Amino acid sequence: PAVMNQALAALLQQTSADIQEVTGMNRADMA
Amino acid sequence: VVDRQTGAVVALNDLSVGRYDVTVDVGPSYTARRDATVSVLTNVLSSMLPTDPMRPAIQGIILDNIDGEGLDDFKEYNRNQLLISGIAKPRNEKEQQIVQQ
Amino acid sequence: TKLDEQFEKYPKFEINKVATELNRIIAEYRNNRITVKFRPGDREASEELAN
Repeated sequence: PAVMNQALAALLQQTSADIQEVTGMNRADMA
Repeated sequence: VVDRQTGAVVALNDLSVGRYDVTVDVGPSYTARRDATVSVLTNVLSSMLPTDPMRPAIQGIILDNIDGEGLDDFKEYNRNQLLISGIAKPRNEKEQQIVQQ
Repeated sequence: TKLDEQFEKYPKFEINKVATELNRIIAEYRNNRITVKFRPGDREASEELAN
């Protein structure tokens, strides 16, 4: 049966985290 | 005895005066004297009970040294209130003969 | 590289992560701007001069 290589899963997780990370005294904390 | 002054055409250093009676210490650095006065008076305050009698005098003295724009009338009113209470010691120009009278 | 008689280039992805703290510092400054202030002295007319 079909398999999922670990590189693809790692890339999925890393890209998902990086999208949220890059795209963002109380007012100054807001983006 | 209430004034300390030096005078000379070219500064005269009297070798017979001797060592002064001051001690070298360290403290916070202030840009102006008003800052030092306000800081020391505020430190004196906030350790006194709200019912203490001299607290209004401390507050008046503190407010006398506050500087800002558009505070002429308020400062004059506070100074008059302090003068009529025998705390300001009129500086012998017009209020020693008008406000005190 | 040549890569079988061509010039395909290496993929060069960019994920900028060093600008967040710089933006935070810039926003911190722009939230509380500072200017020049003149303090009075111990004179009868220094207050009006400073004003």
